[PDB]
Order: sequence, then C-alpha cells, then structure tokens
Amino acid sequence: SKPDLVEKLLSSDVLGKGERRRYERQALIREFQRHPADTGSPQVMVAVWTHRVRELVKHFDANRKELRPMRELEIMMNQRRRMLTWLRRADFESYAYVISKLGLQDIYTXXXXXXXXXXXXXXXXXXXKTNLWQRLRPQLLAEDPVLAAQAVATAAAEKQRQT
Amino acid sequence: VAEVLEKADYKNVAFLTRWFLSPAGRLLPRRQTRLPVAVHKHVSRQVRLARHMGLI
Amino acid sequence: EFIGRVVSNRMQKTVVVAVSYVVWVPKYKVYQKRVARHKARDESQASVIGDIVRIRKSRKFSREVSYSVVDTLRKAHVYDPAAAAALVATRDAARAAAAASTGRSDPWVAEAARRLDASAARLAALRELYEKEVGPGVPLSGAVLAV
Amino acid sequence: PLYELLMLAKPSLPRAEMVALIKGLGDLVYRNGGFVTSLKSFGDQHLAYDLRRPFEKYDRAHIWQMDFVSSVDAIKPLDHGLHVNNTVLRWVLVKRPMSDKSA
Amino acid sequence: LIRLHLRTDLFSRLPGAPGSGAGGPQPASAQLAPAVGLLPLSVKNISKASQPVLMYPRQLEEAAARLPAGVFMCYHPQLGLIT
Amino acid sequence: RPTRRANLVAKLMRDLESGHFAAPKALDVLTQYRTEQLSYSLTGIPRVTLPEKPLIRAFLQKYPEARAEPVALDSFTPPLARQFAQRQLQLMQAGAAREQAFTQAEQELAGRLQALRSRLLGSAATAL
RNA sequence: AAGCUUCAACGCGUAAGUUUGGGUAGCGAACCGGAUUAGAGACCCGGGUAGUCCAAACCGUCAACACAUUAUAGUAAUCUAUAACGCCUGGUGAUACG
Repeated sequence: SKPDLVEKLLSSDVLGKGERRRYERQALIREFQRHPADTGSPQVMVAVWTHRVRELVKHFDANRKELRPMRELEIMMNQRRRMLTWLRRADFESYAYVISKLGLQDIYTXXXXXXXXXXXXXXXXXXXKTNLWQRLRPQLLAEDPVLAAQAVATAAAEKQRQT
Repeated sequence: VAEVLEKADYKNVAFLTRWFLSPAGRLLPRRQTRLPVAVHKHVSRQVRLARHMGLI
Repeated sequence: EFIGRVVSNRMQKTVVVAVSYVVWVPKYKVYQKRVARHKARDESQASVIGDIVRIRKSRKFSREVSYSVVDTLRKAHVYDPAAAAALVATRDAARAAAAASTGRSDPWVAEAARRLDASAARLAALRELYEKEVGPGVPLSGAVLAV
Repeated sequence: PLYELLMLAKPSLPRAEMVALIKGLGDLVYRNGGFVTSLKSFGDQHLAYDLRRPFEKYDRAHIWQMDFVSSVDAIKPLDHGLHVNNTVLRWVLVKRPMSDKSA
Repeated sequence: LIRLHLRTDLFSRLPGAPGSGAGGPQPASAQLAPAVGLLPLSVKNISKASQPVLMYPRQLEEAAARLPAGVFMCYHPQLGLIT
Repeated sequence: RPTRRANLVAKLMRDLESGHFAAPKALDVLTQYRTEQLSYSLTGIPRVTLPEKPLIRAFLQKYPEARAEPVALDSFTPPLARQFAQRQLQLMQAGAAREQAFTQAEQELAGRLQALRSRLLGSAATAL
C-alpha cells in the first residue's frame, strides 16, 4: 500500500502543469532530436517553439487581457520564423523533415515565396488601429494548419454546445 | 543567528518575537537585525504574513 | 554576361531575374548597391524560384524581354511533402535503429566514439592528401613548397 | 505538491462535529488521488484580534492543520469546503517542496 | 583576448622582453631613456567599414603628406598585409 | 585646458639638441639609468584574493585566542595561525579533504595552544 | 551565424477626456458664503457635483530625461573606433490649409 502511495507521489499526475509540460517537453526533446541527447540543434529549437505556442495559444484564448509575456509570445513566433528561414538555406532536408513531422507550411523570404517551376499556386496578403489579441490570434492561426484545425473544431464545438 | 532551518519559512511566534517583531504590534526593520538582506526580506515577508495570520 | 538570382517564374516562358550591380556615386566616394530587374527567356522552365542562373543577350523577343537563360548553376532545393515524409521515415528509422543497436555504454558514449574515429579517419585522409600533394614537410606554407 | 492549511476553527463547540468537519475535508482531499500527510492541531489558542463583523463570534478560536498532497484540480472544491462552512474563519494554503520540508 | 604590450618609449626594451618579442636580449649600445607616453599617436582609420578606399600609390604618396608622420597599413592580395 | 603628458626628458630634449643652454647637471644620470614615469591609468584593479582567508576565518572562529598572539610584523617568521592554515593546506594538496586536514591540524599544533593559554592565564593574573 | 539595426508597418503606453452601466468609505472642478487688499473671479477658510472607483472601447500626444539612440568591442561614461539609424542648420515666425 505504501509503495502504491510512493508511485502515486512520483507520478506526473500530481505536478503543476508547468512541471507536467516541462516533463513532456523533454519527452519531445527525446522525440525530435537527430541524436541521443541533442538539445541545441535548430530542429529542437523549432519543436520547442511550436509546442510552446500551441499551449500558449490555448492559454491565450483563455486569458485575453494578459500583456506582459505576450511580448514573449511574439519573441517565440519571430525567432521561430528566423530559425526556419535560416534552416531552409542551411540544411534543407532537416527543414522539410521538421515541417513535415510538425506539419507546417513554407514561411521563407515584387517577390515570390519560393514556389515551383509550374503550378504556381500563391498566397499573398497585403492591405489596400487594432488591439493585441484581435491581430495576434489570426496570424498564428494563419501560418500553422494545426491551429486552424483547432480553431474550426472549437468553433463547431461552441456552435453545437450553445444550440 | 543565521541558522536557516526553522527560520527561513517558519511563521511561528518564537523566532519573530525574539529577533524580528517590535513591541507595539509592529516589526523590527532591516537596521535592527544585521542579517542578509534578501533572506531578511523573505523572513520579513514571513513575519508580515504572520501579522495577517490570527497570531500576533 | 550576368549571374543573378531569379525572383519570379509566374510568367510564360519568361523569368524575371534580379542582379546585384554596384554603381558608383562620385559625391561620397561610396559604392552604392542597387538591384535592377531583368526579364529573360528560358526554354525548358527548369528554373524554380531561388535558382542561380546565367543570362545573356540574344535577339530581343518582346518589348522588355531581352536576355536568354544559358545555365542554372546552383539548383534551389524545393519542398516536396511526400519526400519530406519519406525523410521522416528514414530519419527516425535511423535514430531508433541506432539506439536499439546501441542500447554501461550510454548511447552518447558510443556515438561520440564513432564521431571521434570518423574525425580521425578524416584527418588521416586529408593528411595523406597533403602527403601526396606535398611530401614530408612542415605545414609552414604551401606557397613555400610551390617551388 | 503538499499543502499546509493553518486554518481557524470555532472555539468551544463539543467536538462531535468539528471532527466531522475535518472528516468532510479529509473526504474532499481523499478524492482526486492524494492524501493527508499528518493532521497536527495546536489544541486551542486565544486569538490576537476579533473577526466575523456579522454575528460577532470572538477570539479563543480553535486551530487545525491538514498537510495534504493534492493535484491542483482539487483546490476549487477545497475553496468551496473552506468557504461554505461558517464554523471556520480564515484558511492559509501554502505550497511545500518535494523534500517534504513541511511546517 | 590578445594583450598587446604597447611600446611606451623610443626603444623596445629587448632586455625587458615585454612578454613576447624579439629573441635574445642584446642590442649593441644602450639608448636614451625617454619618458614619452605611447608612440602610436592619433591613429586614423582612413578606410572605414562603409567606404573602402583604394589609393593608387601616387595618390597614396600625395595623401601621405596630407597626414603626419607614420606608416599606412595596407592590403594587397598577392602580398597580404603590407605597408 | 591642456593635458598632462610626458615629463622632463622629452621636455629637455627639444631644447637641448639645439644648443639652447647647457643642461641641468644630472644629464648623465637622466640618460644612463632607466626610469618610468607613472603613465597613470587602470589596466584592471588587481584585487588578487588571498587563498588563506577561509582557513583563517575558520581558525579565528574556532580558536579566538589566535587573535591574541604577540607577533613581530617586521620579521617574516610566521605566526601560529599561519602554521595552522599552511598545515591544513599542505594536507589539502596532499590529497585529503578539508575537515580531516582540520582535525590533523588540531592534533599537530595543539601543544603551542595550551602553552599560549597558560601564557594568557598568566597575563590574566598579571592584569587582575 | 540563425547575429546587428529598424526605412516602412505594427504594438505597449502614467495621468487626464469621451461613449455605456450603475452606485459610491475618503479625495477633490462647479454653484453659492466669507477673508491680506480699492474693485478679487485666485492664494485661504466652507459645504461639495462630474471625475478619482469598477468592467469594455476610443484617444496615443508630453522637461514620457541617462535630456547620455541602439548594438558590438574594450575597465556601470560625457575616455572613444565602428554598424545601422533618428534629428539640427542664426533668431522672431508652427499657426492656417491639405
């Protein structure tokens, strides 16, 4: 009985979800690496940042009036953009490998965003005073298809839960 | 004087009435303890919890 | 002859090419870099965006298409999603297979040993390349040994 | 995360129901996969200041401590457990580290 | 970091050998002992990371009299870091 | 508002070369023997920290009579606390840890400690 | 090297002010009352409404100052080489248009 109490202590059930998400964060570092314990290759970086922006975007439809680490949310999004746009130039097979495993589009840069020879399907958006989350939400929805899927899923969920 | 265990987190009356609490329901400030100032601030926090507590 | 990056291929039998040409200004003794855009004929549409191409003057084909594509030097590698999933399969197969064959020797020890001996085999190889190129000599300079 | 609760209790009731009140809080933390480490009271201490602006209960109040390991989901039921009962006045719930360095 | 031992006076102090320097502490005759501060005086970066300047060598002579006494540091691909 | 600079031999030199007048008489002194003017700046505050501080802090915490030797400052013979700390340190670099060295230093230098406490009790009976 | 800067764009933004909802310990514009003085509209004594309080939005300007741009390289700079910047060009005249 007392060993059962010890294993229910040492479980991840009891922890605060800061520590729970940190333990599954080194689970993800065990997943995405090229290697036994590589923690600084750029695939590790973008895996951490993509997962991080997913639990923070859940937290940030939950809390809207937060303002201090929303700067940090921008810092993750911009440094992730820097990391993909570097890694495409640097090691392309790792680039394609990661944004297939995570399932992300291409975000590289009177210009074209490196489309093919033929079949030049395109996606460009240019305008012809906002608050924060009313603009930071649809960008982060826009580049990432998993977040768009979560958006349409929770939209259908609320529309059939109110009905 | 700076024995950490039983003084660092502990809100009970004895240590604070000995060396941390002014007599008129008030506290002993930084100059009257001669203790490391961050540790003093955290135990001053503990004492000032204990002035919100049912004790003191 | 220009060697400059493509930027547009949305365009029939014609690619828009940008070249970094540097103009002098006399006032400040500073070379200012501008980039001009040219329209150039290609024939095979093998130019994906990001390719480094060689354009040359030929007979004009239009009002503003004036060069012709000679050769694409460095190919721009492109995102194929199914091939990317194939690299996912091969890459985690390689990682799991290496960890299973390895897994006391914690796997870092075995891989770092393999990287040490791989670097040693490399250093022996380029050292013997230097040995066949030069002979027994101090690595002072190759400019000294060019005599 | 183990949670101390140096909470107050009504001063001189017959103990037939304050023990039942702790049975209720023990039932509340009994749920959600966690349990009390030690239930250490301090008997009774007369207080330092009066409380209950409505009904004027007074000092001489009773003291209890729970020391329970709980996942964070159980706190909102514990908030109801400490909020609905008018036999208790104040409750202080503190996190404690995994070295089990409790009060 | 790379610690330059600056030449304070009008002699190098080879018997000092201020850290690294010329091997062997023997000049022939000992010299004056001047108290001058540090002889690289008012060094001017005349190339400049925005504007590189080629000075075709007669222009280099005619701008050498524009500035006070001292030696240009120059680059050339066949010769490296030159005067 | 000018600036302090080189001194006296660059200041004599550009006069003395031309045959202005004869020198101040110590020119042979000024030339044959190397100087240094205080070329005054801060290359870095060299606060080179003593290794004997933790050993002397512990020994002065444990035996405070080691604050009370008479000691000749101007002869470089070491005092008793220094042989304490040097004995502990030479047992440290011998390979043992700190506390076993402190115990061996307690055994191997206590004799002068009871000699000193006898001397201090004699001075105590002298003063009172 | 994925670094530096930010033209452009875009957010943060003390406090006032406005729209919406109410009601409100203390704080303190109006409105009436009295005072140094000849008139007194102010300082000061005297009650005290919006607003200060809350929740949502708009505004975004200022001795918002290290008046010390940002960053790197040197031992917390106003010792100063550079990288991208932003701003000034005698004073009075910046308000009016768009």
